[PDB]
Amino acid sequence: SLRAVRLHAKWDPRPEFKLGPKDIEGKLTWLGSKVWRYPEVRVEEVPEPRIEKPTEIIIKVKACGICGSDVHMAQTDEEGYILYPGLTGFPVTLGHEFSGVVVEAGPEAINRRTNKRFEIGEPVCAEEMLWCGHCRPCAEGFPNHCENLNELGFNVDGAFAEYVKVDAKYAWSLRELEGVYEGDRLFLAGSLVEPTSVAYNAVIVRGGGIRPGDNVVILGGGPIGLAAVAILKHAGASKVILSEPSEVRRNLAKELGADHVIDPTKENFVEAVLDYTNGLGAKLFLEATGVPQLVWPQIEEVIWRARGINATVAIVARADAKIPLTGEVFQVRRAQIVGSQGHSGHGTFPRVISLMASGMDMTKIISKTVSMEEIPEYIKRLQTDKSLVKVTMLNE
Amino acid sequence: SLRAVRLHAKWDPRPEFKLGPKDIEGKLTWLGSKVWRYPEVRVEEVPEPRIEKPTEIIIKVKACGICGSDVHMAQTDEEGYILYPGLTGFPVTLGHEFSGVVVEAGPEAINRRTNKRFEIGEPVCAEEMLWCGHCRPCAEGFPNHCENLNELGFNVDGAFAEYVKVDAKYAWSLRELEGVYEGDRLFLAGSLVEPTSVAYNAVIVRGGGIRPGDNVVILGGGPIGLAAVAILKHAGASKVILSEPSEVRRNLAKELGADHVIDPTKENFVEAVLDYTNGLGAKLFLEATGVPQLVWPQIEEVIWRARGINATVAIVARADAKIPLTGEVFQVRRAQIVGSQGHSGHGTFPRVISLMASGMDMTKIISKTVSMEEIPEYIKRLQTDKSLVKVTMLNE
Amino acid sequence: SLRAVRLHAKWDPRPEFKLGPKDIEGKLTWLGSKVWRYPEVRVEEVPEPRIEKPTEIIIKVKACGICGSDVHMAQTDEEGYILYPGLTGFPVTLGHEFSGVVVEAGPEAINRRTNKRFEIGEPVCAEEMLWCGHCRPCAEGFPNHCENLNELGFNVDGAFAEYVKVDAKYAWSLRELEGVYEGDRLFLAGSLVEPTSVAYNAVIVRGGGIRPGDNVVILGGGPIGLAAVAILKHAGASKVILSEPSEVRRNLAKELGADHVIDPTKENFVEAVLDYTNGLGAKLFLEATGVPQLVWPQIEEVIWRARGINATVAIVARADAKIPLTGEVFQVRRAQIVGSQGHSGHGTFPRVISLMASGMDMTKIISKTVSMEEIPEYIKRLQTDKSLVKVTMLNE
Amino acid sequence: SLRAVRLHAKWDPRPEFKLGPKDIEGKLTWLGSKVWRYPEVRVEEVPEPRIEKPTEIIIKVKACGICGSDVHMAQTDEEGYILYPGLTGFPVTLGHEFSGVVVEAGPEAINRRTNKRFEIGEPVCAEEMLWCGHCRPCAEGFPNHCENLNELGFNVDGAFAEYVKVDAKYAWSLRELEGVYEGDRLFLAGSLVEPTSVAYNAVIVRGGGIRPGDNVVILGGGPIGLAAVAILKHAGASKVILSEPSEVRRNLAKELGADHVIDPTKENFVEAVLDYTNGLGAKLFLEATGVPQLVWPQIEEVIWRARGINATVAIVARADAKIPLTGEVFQVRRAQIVGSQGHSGHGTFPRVISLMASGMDMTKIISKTVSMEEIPEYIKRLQTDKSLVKVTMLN
Ligand SMILES: [Cl-]
Ligand SMILES: [Cl-]
Ligand SMILES: [Cl-]
Ligand SMILES: [Cl-]
Repeated sequence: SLRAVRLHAKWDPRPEFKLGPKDIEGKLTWLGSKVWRYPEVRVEEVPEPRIEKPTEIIIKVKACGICGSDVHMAQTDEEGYILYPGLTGFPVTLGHEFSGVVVEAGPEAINRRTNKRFEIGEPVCAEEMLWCGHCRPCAEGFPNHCENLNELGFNVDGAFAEYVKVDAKYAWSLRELEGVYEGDRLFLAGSLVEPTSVAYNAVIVRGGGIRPGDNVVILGGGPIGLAAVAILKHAGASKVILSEPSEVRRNLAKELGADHVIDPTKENFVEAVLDYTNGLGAKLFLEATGVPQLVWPQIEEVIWRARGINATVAIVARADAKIPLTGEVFQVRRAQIVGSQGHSGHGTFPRVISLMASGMDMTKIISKTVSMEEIPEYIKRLQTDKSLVKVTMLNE
Repeated sequence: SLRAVRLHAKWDPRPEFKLGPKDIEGKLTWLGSKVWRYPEVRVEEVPEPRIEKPTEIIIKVKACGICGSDVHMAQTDEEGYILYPGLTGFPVTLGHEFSGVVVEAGPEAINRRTNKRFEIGEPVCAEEMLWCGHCRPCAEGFPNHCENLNELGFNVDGAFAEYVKVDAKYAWSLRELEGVYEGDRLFLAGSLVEPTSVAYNAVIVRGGGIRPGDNVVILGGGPIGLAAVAILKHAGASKVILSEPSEVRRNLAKELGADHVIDPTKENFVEAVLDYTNGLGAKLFLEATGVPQLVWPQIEEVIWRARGINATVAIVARADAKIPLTGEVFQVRRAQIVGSQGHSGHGTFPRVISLMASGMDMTKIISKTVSMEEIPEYIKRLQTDKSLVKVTMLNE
Repeated sequence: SLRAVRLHAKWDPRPEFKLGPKDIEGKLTWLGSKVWRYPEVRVEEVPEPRIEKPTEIIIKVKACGICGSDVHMAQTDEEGYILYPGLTGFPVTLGHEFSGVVVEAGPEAINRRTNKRFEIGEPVCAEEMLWCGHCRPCAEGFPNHCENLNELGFNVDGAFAEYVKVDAKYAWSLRELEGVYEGDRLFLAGSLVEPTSVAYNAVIVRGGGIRPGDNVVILGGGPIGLAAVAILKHAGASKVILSEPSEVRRNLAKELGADHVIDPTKENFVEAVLDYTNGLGAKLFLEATGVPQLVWPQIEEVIWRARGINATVAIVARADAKIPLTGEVFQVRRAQIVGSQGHSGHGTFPRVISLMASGMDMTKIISKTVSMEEIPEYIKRLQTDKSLVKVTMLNE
Repeated sequence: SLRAVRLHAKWDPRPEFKLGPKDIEGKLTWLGSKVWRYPEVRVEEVPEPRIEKPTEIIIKVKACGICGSDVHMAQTDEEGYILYPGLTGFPVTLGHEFSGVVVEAGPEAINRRTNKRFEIGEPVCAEEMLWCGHCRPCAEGFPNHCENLNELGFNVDGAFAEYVKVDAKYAWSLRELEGVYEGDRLFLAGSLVEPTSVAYNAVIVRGGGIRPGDNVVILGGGPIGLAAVAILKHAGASKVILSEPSEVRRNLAKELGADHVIDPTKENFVEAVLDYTNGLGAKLFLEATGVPQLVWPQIEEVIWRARGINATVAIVARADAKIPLTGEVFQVRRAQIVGSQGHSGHGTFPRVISLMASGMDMTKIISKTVSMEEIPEYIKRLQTDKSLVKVTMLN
């Protein structure tokens, strides 16, 4: 009587593949696209989750967003290999951008909000990055770089399901959203915390944030770029400029508070940015396109010509191609480059929840809510349908 | 014949006064209240100001705010000594929270906006702290701690006048406000940059700012406290709480975006702060009351009982009394105390200006605009009339 | 049969005491000195340690330092109450400054050095703050402020024993000391990591550290002050100045790299600090006396009169009395005050270990090594014998 | 009659050169190597310097080091153009790494040591970046990015001379070295403050410094790389590793505190770095080779494979070639890249001076001291003679 969206695939590695040190033959690899072949995504029966450890909770799922990584796990190259390049342990229940209600909690399952055992009925979201808590990075406070990481919806059953079990240490209360987001809207808001927290980690934690009055430039208007728009407007950016080919995304960015939006295929990016900032340029650039080798010369030209100094370029999207870095630009303009990944640690989750509670409405980016049954359809449709910004499962 | 509001007093020191290392007999002291007696303040004739160095500009003053410092220079204790404790060189033209248009400029009088000589007609405000730019603190980037400081409206003629001369290096363009603040409102906003920058230096630079989603508590709802409300809400504070006995001030705080206001004479500050923040407390406390010895226990008790950690207390008001500091509170809650002084350096002035341009309207705090002729009267009135938040000279 | 040094006391609270929210009647309090009476320390037989969770290890103790807190747990006021004011769960095996060798490890007991299960024979030291890993402060990377804290040698059986059981996540490898420190000296050095890490957390992590060339002033030459001398010299402090009335501690400070030592009882602290620093003062002051209310005026006078700015006062010692803080001093000299506690997180332990491995030898401070049997005697003797800087249990 | 080492060159631009917005035809350009041609360096007679501003001082030069910049200003490509690519106003007296004694000071010429007028006899060094103090970068505390810069020994007469004149605000006392550095050595140490401060800015200010116990890796063992070695050893680095093809420089690095040296042409840099750090790698990498495009893939490999995280790569050498940056490496290892230039601001000069006073002896890197007359010869010789690490004029 229980059902979830699951991905099955054939372990059939490419000839260059050698089993990685943390890979498990036939079951788990750190290099998905080298190994897993002919992915199939279907709704299927699953056994009931059960509390195995005293710190575990079982959440009844209300909403779950489809990530671009979900699309890439289910999509193939010409040879039938998945596009998704990273950690994958199939078969798995997909979905990691979620919220729901706690329906069961082991005796040691603590809610950080109360520092007491999780109570039935608590609305929660959870982290996708399942950090171990004991390794050297975790012990220094850097869980996004855990040496023993697992990933919800990648190799641990996720949340395109009726129920999902996770350790309490990954769950965060949505109680603050109550009476700000009525009914289902609370859970929609909750399901956007993970991708907003990716953006938050990138611009606030790794980026170093801004002083109010600073300008920022975001490249890429997907979910992460869009969350950056809202976050940095809320952080007090005087000008928030987003560069993005897609019109629906540029329009969304305006709803989220972008002061200017650029279509880089029809406008000169460099000139628009300099004009918009009166030659000052920006304190922070967020590279969220995934084509940094293509946008990098433009970013450098702004940094070079701008009168502002101390610019940070935060790289959050994944790409393979090399970046054409001109050392001199960063020397002469007192600028720097940081990489970002993940959404865990640093109190990022709770601050994003508080920020949502205090008015920051990300639910605007949800193009469509759908039933669990329609999720396989939309996962496939997102391979080509550029009009869809964010599709969210909603259990009604 | 030009006129300005000038203050005169007698050099007649208290018995404890010994001439300071940088004091000049009869003319200048760093210990104003120990020295200056029976102050008189009036509109009087002044000679034309003039370019005397190639770096100088002359500004036709459009607006100048009365600071509590001006009130304290003209108010005496029961023995006739001025209340203002710091650097004072009388007689002087008063006024240092001001804006106007440039009407003359030396050949080396550079506008930072263009890196070119100031244009006649350029709307500007200026810093009150006249840093030297060559001492060790200045050379390290800390001009609020200049070893050879002079102060506009304290020992150098100021801006309650028709015209004021200042070095171009102190002046900042208000061009960004054009077509956002129309007419006199541009100069009213310009005149609020200095006090707003004192707040900004205290909460962003010294206090270290906040991450969006943090809570903040401001104690004292004078101009500095009110600026801090607006600045920290603009920086994305989830809850901004202001504590101030005065109702007019609390209501203005709401208008500037404070989420909760506390009258500490009628309500329990500690319980209200804890109840408003759901037991989390705040990342930042601004002590802007000047009675730190009275509010310190309440601050400490919040920090102690609050579950939030890493709280910073920023001390911006000048008080003479010992603060009853409990070390253990700061050790156990991982908290710290920073002092703050002034408004110069760190690109505060230009950020405050861009922030106002982007929507942060501080002009809401202006209780009254008056003519130059009325300024002595209002400086007197402000000794007792606590309903007036900010009174501003407006040259029409 | 195994033996250990255990403290027994009577649950007999002062009239003012009310049971704390986390206290357990008859067993555990957060307020030791308000509750525990007539303490007695004895070597007694103990049950064999057991791996009960798969993450635990058992360590054969080689060395354990007597802390001042150990002395204070077994010392009483006139009415028989213990002097130690903090968390205490009696009876308990004392000892928390220790090293030894792994003799057993559970299946999931991971050594951070290798990211593999601990090997039998691995030399280790361990943290005393037993942080939970899951509360909000832990999840934000601040484990010294853990909401569910236990404490080794306070309410969890400690290391004045032949064997001690701890979770693997508190243990740190001493491999790097092999061939630098021969035989027992390796374990002696290991036993000093905890107090050295308290100093390290106080001056590097909380204090913010220094830039090479900065001056530092340390008040108090107990083991914490002595570690700070060593750390801050290794950190590139141009001048390290220690103030301590005990001659033996001043000579130890010189041995650890202090450039100047001050006997405050026979010398003028303020003038001596100002003379030695050529009027510059210091970037960092470490208050490690426990009498911050006696030394504060002198610290404030140096900060005030010094030409340097941006001084930090870090408070590490526990004191009860209020500090007479003059806000103005901190405002005018751009100075700050941070509290510090604990030694966990931030990678402090392993960096302290690497530092020792590269030449920083703290074993110079060990006055005497003694057998387990002699420990109760020395805990008593340390109440009055000030010649003993550090006394360490050595098992052979 | 006074003399100084001066460089004369011809204004004769490359065809692709257009006069820059701040250039002065025949006199000053921001692009030296696009304009100046057939440089000649000679000792010649100069007028006596004169206090022209109340804030100026006049310094009797005691020591001046030759910078790689002086070499590239007097070195040419095959078509006769200077190798130096930046701001140059010729003719000029060369030399900008100097110390000496104040012999005349204007009425407003304040010594930061005293906050009073400089007095005759004060040993000083001075900054080379003549920052304006008033532009927005200067106003914000960032004078290495001054919008109105002048440069001593580039377009303002420098210190390969018996005397040099500078604004008091660029000058820093060497009082603290008295008693520690005996005789001429005080002035040798002073002359090394500017290049040492370049390294300090790069590793402490821009690089963010380190926590004691951290490891560091320096690539390039020129004067900047070698100062970084001493600075970071003094900062408490548990392992200081320097990679450098030159044997003389590797040997100097060990004298300066390096725990390990690597010859990358005869050893595997990646494997050596991981071995010496027991797989943990480094907190900070200083790219001071000027060939970042050749060493970069090796840095990325150490960072990728090391178990340490939060690594910073600080790029201080000037190069032209693009860097093959792999973004994924910095994302997955939580690492970052910072650029650095200059030596001004942030209290770096006075800290470097205090550091030298407390025991950091940079004077070891001086290969040879020469008289003013031999400077032009050594400026030429340094084009080819790689065994000379640092050559210093001693008056
Ligand atoms: Cl992290
Ligand atoms: Cl400052
Ligand atoms: Cl902590
Ligand atoms: Cl700079």
